[PDB]
Amino acid sequence: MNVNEFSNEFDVLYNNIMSNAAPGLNEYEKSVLLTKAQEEIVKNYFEPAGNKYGKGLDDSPKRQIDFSELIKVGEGVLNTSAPTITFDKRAKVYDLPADLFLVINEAVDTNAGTKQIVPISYSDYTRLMSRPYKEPVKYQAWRIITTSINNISVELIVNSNETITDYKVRYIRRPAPIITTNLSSEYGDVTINGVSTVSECELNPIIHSEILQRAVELAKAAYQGDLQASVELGQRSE
Amino acid sequence: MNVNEFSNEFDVLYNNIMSNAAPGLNEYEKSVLLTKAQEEIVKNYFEPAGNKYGKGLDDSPKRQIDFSELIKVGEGVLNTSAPTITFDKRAKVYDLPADLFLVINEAVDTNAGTKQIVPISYSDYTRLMSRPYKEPVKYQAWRIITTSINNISVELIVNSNETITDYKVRYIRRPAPIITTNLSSEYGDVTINGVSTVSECELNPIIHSEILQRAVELAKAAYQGDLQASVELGQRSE
Amino acid sequence: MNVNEFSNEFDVLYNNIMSNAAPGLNEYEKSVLLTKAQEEIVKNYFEPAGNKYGKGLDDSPKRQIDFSELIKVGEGVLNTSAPTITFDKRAKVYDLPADLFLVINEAVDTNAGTKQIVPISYSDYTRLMSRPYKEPVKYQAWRIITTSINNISVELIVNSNETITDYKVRYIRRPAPIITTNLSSEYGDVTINGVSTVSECELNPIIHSEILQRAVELAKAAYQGDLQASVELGQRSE
Amino acid sequence: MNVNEFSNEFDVLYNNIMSNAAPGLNEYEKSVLLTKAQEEIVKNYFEPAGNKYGKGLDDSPKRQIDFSELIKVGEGVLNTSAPTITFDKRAKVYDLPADLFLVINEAVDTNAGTKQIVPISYSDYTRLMSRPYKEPVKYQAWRIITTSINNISVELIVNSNETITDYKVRYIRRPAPIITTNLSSEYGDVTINGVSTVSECELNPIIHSEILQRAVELAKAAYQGDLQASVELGQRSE
Amino acid sequence: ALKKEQHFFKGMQRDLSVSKFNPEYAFDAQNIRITAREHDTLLSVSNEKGNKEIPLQSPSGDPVVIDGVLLGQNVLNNYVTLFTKGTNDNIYRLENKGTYFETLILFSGNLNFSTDYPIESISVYENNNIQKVYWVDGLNQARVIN
Amino acid sequence: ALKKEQHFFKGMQRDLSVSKFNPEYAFDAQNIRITAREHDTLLSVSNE
Amino acid sequence: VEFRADSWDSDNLISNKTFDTLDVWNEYQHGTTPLTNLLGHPSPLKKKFRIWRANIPRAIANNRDRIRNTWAYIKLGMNTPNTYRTEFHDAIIHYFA
Amino acid sequence: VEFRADSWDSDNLISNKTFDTLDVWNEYQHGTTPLTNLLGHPSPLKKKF
Repeated sequence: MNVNEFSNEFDVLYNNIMSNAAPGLNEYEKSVLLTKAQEEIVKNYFEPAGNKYGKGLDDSPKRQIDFSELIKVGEGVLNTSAPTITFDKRAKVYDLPADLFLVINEAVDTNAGTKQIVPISYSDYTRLMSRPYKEPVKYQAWRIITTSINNISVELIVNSNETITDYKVRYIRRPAPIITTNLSSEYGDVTINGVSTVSECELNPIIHSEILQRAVELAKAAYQGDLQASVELGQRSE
Repeated sequence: MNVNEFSNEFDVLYNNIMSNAAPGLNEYEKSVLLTKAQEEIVKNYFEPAGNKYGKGLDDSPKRQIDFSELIKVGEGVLNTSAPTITFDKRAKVYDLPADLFLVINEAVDTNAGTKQIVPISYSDYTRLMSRPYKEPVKYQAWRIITTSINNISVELIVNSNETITDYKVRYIRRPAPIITTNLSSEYGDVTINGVSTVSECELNPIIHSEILQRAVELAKAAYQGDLQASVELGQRSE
Repeated sequence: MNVNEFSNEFDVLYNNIMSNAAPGLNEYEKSVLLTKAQEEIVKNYFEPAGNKYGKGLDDSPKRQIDFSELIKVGEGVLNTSAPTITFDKRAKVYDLPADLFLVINEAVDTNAGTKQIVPISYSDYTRLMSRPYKEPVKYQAWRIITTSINNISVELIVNSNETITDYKVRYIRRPAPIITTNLSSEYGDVTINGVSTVSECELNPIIHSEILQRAVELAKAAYQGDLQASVELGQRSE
Repeated sequence: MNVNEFSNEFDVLYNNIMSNAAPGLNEYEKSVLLTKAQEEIVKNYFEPAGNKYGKGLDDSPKRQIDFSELIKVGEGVLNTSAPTITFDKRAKVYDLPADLFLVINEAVDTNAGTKQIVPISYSDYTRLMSRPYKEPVKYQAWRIITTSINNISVELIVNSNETITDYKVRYIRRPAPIITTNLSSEYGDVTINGVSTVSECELNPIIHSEILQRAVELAKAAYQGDLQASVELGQRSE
Repeated sequence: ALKKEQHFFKGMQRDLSVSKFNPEYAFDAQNIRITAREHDTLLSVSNEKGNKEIPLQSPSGDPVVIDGVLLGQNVLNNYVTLFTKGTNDNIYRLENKGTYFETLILFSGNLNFSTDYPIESISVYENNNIQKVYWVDGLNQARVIN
Repeated sequence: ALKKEQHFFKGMQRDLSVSKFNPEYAFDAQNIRITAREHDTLLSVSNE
Repeated sequence: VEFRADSWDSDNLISNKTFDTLDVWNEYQHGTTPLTNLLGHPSPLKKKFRIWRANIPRAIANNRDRIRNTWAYIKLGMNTPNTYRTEFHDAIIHYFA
Repeated sequence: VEFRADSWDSDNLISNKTFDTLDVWNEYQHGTTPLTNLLGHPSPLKKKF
């Protein structure tokens, strides 16, 4: 469904008034709700426990098609410009893509060979670095986030005596907003995520109905204004 | 049931047995609700946990006849036009059919022989790429989704020393909208999924009753206007 | 019971008015409800979990007599007219009968001999085709649905080095509508399933009472118009 | 979301879909509630038991991206300026960074080699100091907090016969306030955390929706004025 | 749906704010009757029965066409007396028979009559022969007619 | 919130303690008319 | 607009013709339908069990928006030539608040 | 202050201008706002339905 449709079946399923004499439910508010609904749907469907089926990103064909339009593969760029301080001696700082939502696969190409990256927790770093060797297994490398400025910077702790040539990142791209109409036409300087023009949905049509239904539920619960409804439908914001 | 039967029989169920006792729906609203109902029915009867019997696509004769007229077989086209970046060294990017809803079987015809494609999750990819050999079993190939623009792009990770000559995809085709009248005649420029004219149901007649009943339930919930009803029948939207 | 009776005891058990001065409950609406009731009864009695006893098609003498008038044996016709694409190399596309509701037995007569068909699920196709031989057992053949246009087309994956001569299908015929009176007499151009004339029930008299009672329940629940009743009696639509 | 988006979208949620139906919050109150909401969100998503998924800092990709822009690496500075009294004979007092919220990894670089710091509790200290040797294991060092004045001071109990040359601390930086307007313009001398001007969110955009929803819930609870609501949503303050 | 409201019609009311209107009244009605007339339809809205033309036959039976604009009428006991202007200034006497008005032309001349000065009349019944109709304009002398 | 109150305007009243004022009246009004004049706005405040 | 009403023709009931229009409007909306009754197909006006029920029109400007306002004027009328006595007892209006 | 009101201009509805001030005060307080209505941004006055 395109933007005009999103507005139209939102009107049908919510019973608003398209006329402006009665303000009804206008396009900026509908765009805001549709946006919030799409981030809610992405967050709830990525985490298996967030939905009703208990199925995450790649736990069924439907879920694989759901995030299909968001999967993006991009390389990390060395952060040698800034001479910051790393928590590991053998850590090369790499900057991640700006439009990053969730990382699902990472790999580093060294002289020894391609090595899959393991995002190592803060506890496991202490646990594995309290041992004699203190290096990853032969076919893996570690990764811990470090000092970041308006981006995400990651320390790549690869085995010593090896150099990093490439660092590929397969991640879920940040969804673009759902904006039904050019906001600058009537709404002076409002934005949704820094955008003001018409923003078609960048997702597969399969979850467009889910997004619309979630937006309608959010609209009804917000217009009701009850605290209880707000708390219950806030539980599905993660 | 022709579209005229879907409209006439909506009013024997929604409108208090065609008594004009309930609110009264336009033909555009009935078309929207029927389209949403068919999407919901497809999604629920696909996932075993989404319906009341616990049975999925091929778990009973009824389910086999339900999706019989959606199942389509199409070939993937090599995405050599765009020189993008793949997450795997030996990944050949393939574009999937545009009218794709859910994939259920994929096969690749190599010089060595046909190999059933296993859609491999992001966890299994990291697990299987931490090992010495790092290739599929002799009779299978892997598949992960990659950077996709207004389509579905898949990396086919087949064993090295082998070339891909074909890629067959058996999938559930995206259902066409249900429209009960020429929408442009009375409603200016409203589309359901980009079609403004009469559109029949592209499904087997067995589930037409299911779709009509779901449409009636959705209409009654959308008109009762309770938040509770909306969130309750929003559960079955997936 | 014939059509006049169906109308008459529907009137008796529902307390409608036969007079037209008060519109009462007319014949088109009663025909629609009786139809919907008969598809509901067929669907609920075929699936063992759909009824209260837990007994399916052939789980008791009553159930064997219930579907007796619907059982039909017909052959599949080769679809060599259209040169479509199959998902299997050794698949011969066959078209099924148009008035098909549920398939309960299939058999193919080859030069080697008659071989019972196993409708193989999308998962089992990948599972059994990831093995060395990739052929059925000696006395069986596989079947998977393929690209279908206003019909059902099935790929018959029989063992290589064998040819298909016949393909018999024993299936439950699609029930014909229950129409109490010629709809064209008063109702201009309404239909039920493409029929407008008087349609006697094609089922055994044993389930005529079940159909009438289900139709009466649907009539009462629809005339009530409560969302709760609609959802509860929609659960029995499958 | 820019601050202007946090203010405008608070009113699509708190104020009954921007209907001026609910009480109406100033921009100072919205800033205060947003700051409190972000502190609450950080604290809840850090502790696994504080959120609804049972997952902490590094327990899922979402949590890793949540705290990505707070993680900072800084060095501790020897507190030799003040000749205080240490609880342990061989404790070198070190001062930690001022903008410190939660520590997650500490390491000390000695002449013998790098040693992961174990934050040792007051019970384990008494237990391990009742033994013959009374030194850490070969690849670790202890840490206990000591007399601190307007900062964080830590005693580094490394093994005797070893000198500390470095002390690296990886921690979660204290988030900056969220302010939606120049507070001094209309409100005399009100500060949120010592800043009177516009302050953006120093967090990844992934949790901006979470923070806004928590702010809306906090506003609705603070305005419903029930003791029960206040104590109920006070549970999640930690 | 959720709620209802019943509307009865005890009359026709206007002049009241729409926010504060009373459901028991109708805001505006055309050609209706709320009182029971020719049927027991009281407090129930019902139609207005139409008119039926009555031919104006002379005693000889020929039709009688009335000259022009009517200025006033007068019913004495059963005789209707019309004062009409037109090409001439006429006076008529109409008696309702079973199905027609037995029309007579009591006068046809130049009694100065104007449309700006209609007629107002008093008519007395003294006996079978002295049945007078006194009428006055605002312009001319008071007059009498038997 | 918690509670509401509806205010109609049957007239203009003064001289009464603010604690005991009647919601049906207005305390003070300038250039208004509560009777239906040139339109059917009776018992509804309207302009002069 | 649920309403009871009956049209007669010289002591003969007429169960098919009661009203011929329904104009509903407010300060910013105006809709109107002819109140036809087709037995098989849905129509603005439907009768069942001796009660008439008419779907309130939708706004002329959009042709999609329902008559949503705090109040509204409801006007039933006949504008087709006919000679019947039409007793109109009362009318219930169903709304959603 | 929820309130119903309507401004006209020679049989033309005006759904944007109803009132221009709201003075609220008591023995120890006094506040006032101009009652502007900005469609996108929050404002003292908002109309809906």
